[PDB]
Amino acid sequence: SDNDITELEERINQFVNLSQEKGRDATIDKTMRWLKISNINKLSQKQIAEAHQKLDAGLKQLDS
Amino acid sequence: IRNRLSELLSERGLKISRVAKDVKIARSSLTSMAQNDSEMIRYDAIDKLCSYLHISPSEFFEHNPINFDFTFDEEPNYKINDVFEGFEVTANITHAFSIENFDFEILVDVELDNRQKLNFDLDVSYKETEKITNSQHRFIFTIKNEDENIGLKKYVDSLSAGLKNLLFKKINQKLSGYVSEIIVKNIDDIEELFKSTTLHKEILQTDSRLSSDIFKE
Amino acid sequence: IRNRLSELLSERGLKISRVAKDVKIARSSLTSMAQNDSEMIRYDAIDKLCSYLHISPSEFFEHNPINFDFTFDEEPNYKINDVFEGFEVTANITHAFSIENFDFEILVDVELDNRQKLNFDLDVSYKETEKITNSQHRFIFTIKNEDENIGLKKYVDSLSAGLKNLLFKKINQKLSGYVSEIIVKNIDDIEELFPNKGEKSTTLHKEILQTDSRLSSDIFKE
Amino acid sequence: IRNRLSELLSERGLKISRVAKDVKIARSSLTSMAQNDSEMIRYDAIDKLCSYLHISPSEFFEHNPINFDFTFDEEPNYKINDVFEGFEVTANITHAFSIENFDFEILVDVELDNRQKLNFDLDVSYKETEKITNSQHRFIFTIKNEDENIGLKKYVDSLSAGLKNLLFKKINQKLSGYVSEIIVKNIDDIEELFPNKGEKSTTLHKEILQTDSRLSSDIFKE
Amino acid sequence: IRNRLSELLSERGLKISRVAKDVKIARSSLTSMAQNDSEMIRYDAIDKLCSYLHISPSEFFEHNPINFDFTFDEEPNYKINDVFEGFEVTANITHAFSIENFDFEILVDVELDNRQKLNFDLDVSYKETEKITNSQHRFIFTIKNEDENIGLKKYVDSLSAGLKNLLFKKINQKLSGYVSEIIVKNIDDIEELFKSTTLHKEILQTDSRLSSDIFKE
Repeated sequence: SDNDITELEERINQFVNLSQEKGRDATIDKTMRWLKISNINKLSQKQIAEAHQKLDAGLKQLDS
Repeated sequence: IRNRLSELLSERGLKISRVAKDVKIARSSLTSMAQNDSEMIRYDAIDKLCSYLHISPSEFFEHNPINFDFTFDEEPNYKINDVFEGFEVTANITHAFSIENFDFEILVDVELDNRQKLNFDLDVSYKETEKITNSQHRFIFTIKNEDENIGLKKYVDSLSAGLKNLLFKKINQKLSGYVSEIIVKNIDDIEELFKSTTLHKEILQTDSRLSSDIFKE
Repeated sequence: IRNRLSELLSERGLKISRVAKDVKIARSSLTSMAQNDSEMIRYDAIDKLCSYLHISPSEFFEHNPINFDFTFDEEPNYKINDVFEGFEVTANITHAFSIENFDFEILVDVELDNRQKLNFDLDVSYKETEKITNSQHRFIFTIKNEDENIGLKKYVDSLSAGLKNLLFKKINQKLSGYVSEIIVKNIDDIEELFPNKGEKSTTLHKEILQTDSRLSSDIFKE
Repeated sequence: IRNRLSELLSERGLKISRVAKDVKIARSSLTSMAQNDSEMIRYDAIDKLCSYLHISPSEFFEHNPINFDFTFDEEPNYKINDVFEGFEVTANITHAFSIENFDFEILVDVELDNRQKLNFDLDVSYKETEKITNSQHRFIFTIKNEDENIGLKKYVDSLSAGLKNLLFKKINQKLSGYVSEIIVKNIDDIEELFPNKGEKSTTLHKEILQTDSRLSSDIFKE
Repeated sequence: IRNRLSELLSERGLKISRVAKDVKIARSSLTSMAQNDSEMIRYDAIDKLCSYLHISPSEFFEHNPINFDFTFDEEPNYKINDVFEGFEVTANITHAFSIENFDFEILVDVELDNRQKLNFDLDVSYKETEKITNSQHRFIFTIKNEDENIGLKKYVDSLSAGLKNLLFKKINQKLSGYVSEIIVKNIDDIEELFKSTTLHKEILQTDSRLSSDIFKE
């Protein structure tokens, strides 16, 4: 049923690592605050798909 | 009121540092005062400059009896659209959000030498955002009722180029502060994860400029 | 250099308060700036005043290229006898002490329009502790070599009456500050035993600093 | 501007209470509004009164386009000697203190129908602490430059008698408030040791605020 | 002002120690004063030297009425790049860091014998680093506006060779102290693990010299 929980962690770390790669500083906890997710386990497939939308826009646009 | 120290130095080719050494005045203060940026001037400074440049204060202070005053609506007609997406990639106010509408009237009094003064109302609405830099975007407002301001253009270009530029700078700052105050309150801060900037700080830094036939510069 | 506000409004007949109501400038700041004493001025102020009076800054700023820079002796030849005549009882500078002598050198580097600068040395000696009021006194000094500095006087009187008065003010103020500084370091704090007529008690220090010593010589008549 | 209620009912001969019973308006509010002193008025009030009196607002609102705006000195030239003559024992302003002098500048920006505005400066000085009653006194001031402001008087007398009285009231009230404010800040609270004839004890502050200082000059006779 | 004791001794071949013994003056002081390095001279010293060398103080003190004064910008235009790598191998400022930009104007007054003095502004920017030694590298600054300083070269070479060298030494020290003060504040100390030196101390020891057609020596 759910395999995106870890995918989300990879994509937030990609965001964080890319953000650090660009410049300044980036932390996963502040990245999680973008998604405003209290717990990674407690996240509905619908919300996590919405989360991906937030991240892809931050990471994919600067990649493409 | 227009300090011509800057112009005078361009005329004589005199470097700002050279003048500061000769007149025993701080370079920083002299350069700040060169473009008449500082709103305070020391009598000692002007005395020393006049004696040093062999000029009367007339060539230093250029004043046109005409006066311009600008009053912004207490409540403007503004609508906001917040994308909240793409601000993270690099400082960019446009990706974070944009102002759907921001139409408001500015009451401008062009005071003649005669005590009588002329009141002209200009309505400026959000036109677009100027991408001056990827980091900073300056909101653009266009005057809708330029017909009421036909005489406004005549008064504006009736002043010296330096004075025109001065006016443009003042109105630009005032507009920028006005729009920033209005927007920052309706905009939640977005941290720039990609040295540390909050979308609030972006709003503060982002300015706005009136693009119109009445004020082309 | 000096603003001509006092001369301008005297000619207009208007009052400072009336001008302040017109140009939206604070009465205290405007009245201070009306006097040539203020050393700083705002661009907003010059804009509003020049517009209100309908005049160019030419009429607002009286400038003469002759710059008079004054320097005083680091160490003066000063003797101040202390007479303990109940200063605390009576707040009179005479009661606190008396200047036996106060002579020193005032160097004036007068500069013309050209960088050519002429220096004039002033042997200035204390002459008398003139008593302006029963409450306060003004120290009076005199230039021994004033006859030598006759050329200086020629340059002083070569300026406008307003600018001459501004120099006199500047000289007096510098001299007052200098003399009060020397005396306050030389004389111990004598506080007034009784506040005078409900005025909060004032110490000799406050009196000597308040004391304004104006130089007297034919070089500076007005 | 002012409502002409007092003049209207004087002409009609009717009493405020009688009008209030007719238009269902509170006696206190209506009687206050009958006087020109009230600064606010209700549309319901103007409807009911205009209908009751069967008159258009033209007769109700006396308006003259000449606007007289008054401004006072932020810092006045005021000296108030304190005489401790048992104010607490006798509630008389004279017993509490006395004005040595109170002079200042009142700027009047008289505006015609056109935006053209003329400013008149009033050197107003305290003259006498007129004693209206054994209980309270009225401070009297006088304009030193009233002869200069002869044109102002020409403009004042150019208005209607009712409007002239309204100005006099406004000037008196502003002046009273200003003077009481200055004095209450300058004089310490002197409470009355004995309540006067069963009237609750009143402090000097209440007396000076109650004290109404009306300016006296040929500019403002009535 | 140029002590010629050094030159005089080279003329007469007299060893510094020999002079010190004959005139009963310390060798250390005499050798320090020989190249006019010390800025203080004793009347006794000059008296003894003049009597001993059979000379008037004219041949000892060579003075050119011309005077040179150098004023550096309070705020210079400088950018820093810190590698932090390779300083450890052996004392080397270049591996530890380098100054990406360091352009600043120096106001130089060449005073003539006549009271009138000539003000010349020279802008010197970071050109490169001189590897005088592996341990020490001296920053090189080139004058951009040498056109304004054409008369500067004429005045400079109008002086005696000793006086020229004196000027070069003074300007070099002043430039070195200026650049060291500016840089050490933005540079964290790096310990020389490979007797004990901190990159700060390296910055202090590292100097700078103006390489230009106006000052070739």
